[PDB]
Amino acid sequence: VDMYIERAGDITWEKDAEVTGNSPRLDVALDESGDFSLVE
Amino acid sequence: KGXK
Amino acid sequence: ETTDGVYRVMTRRLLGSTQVGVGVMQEGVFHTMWHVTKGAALRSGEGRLDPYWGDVKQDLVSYCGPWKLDAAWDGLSEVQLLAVPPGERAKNIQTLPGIFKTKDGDIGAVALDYPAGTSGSPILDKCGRVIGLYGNGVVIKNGSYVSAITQGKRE
Repeated sequence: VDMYIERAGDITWEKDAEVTGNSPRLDVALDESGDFSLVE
Repeated sequence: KGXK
Repeated sequence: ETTDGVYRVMTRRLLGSTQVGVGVMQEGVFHTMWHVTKGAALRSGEGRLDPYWGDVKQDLVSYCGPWKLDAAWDGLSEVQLLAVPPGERAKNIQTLPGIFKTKDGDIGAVALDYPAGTSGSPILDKCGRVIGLYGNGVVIKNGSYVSAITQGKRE
C-alpha cells in the first residue's frame, strides 16, 4: 500500500467565524488501546 | 464518526 | 517535502486513492493520529518519512522526530477545527469545547462530526497554534459524535 501525504493548506485561525456545536459534559473512560467509551 |  | 502546513494522508494500491486522515507538519515533524497510519511509514513526494514516536493509548504518532505540538487548550476559550474532509478544501469551524471527564482529569472535546478521513485535522487556538488533533472520540445516544482535543507531550 502506497500511503502518502499531500499538502492541503496553511494553518491559520479564521477571523469572524461563527461559533457552532454544543459543549457537552461527558463522563468517559479511555482504555489501553486508545478507545474512549461512555461511563453510564 | 462516519469513534475514529 | 516537510514544509509547514496541514496535509491529507492518502492511500492507493492499483486504482484510485482514499483519504484516510490528515496531519500537521511543524518543525520538520509530521503529526497525525495513530489510527490513520497504524504507525507505518509515509511517502512525501519522492521522500520517505519514518515514524519516530507514538503512543496507541493517546492515539498519536510523529514522523521524522519527536512530537513538537505543545500548545494547550486554556480550558475557557473558543477554538477552531481546521477540518480537512475527504474531497473538500480546508475549512475553519469555531466552537466552544465541552469536556470529557475521566478518572485522570478533564480533556476538552469538540461536538463536531466529520467523515472518518478527517481524522488528524488540527484544532487551533486564537493564535493559530495547534492545541490538538481531531478524531479520537465517542458516539453519544443520538448517533452524533464528540472528539477529544488530543494533544501530545513535547519532551
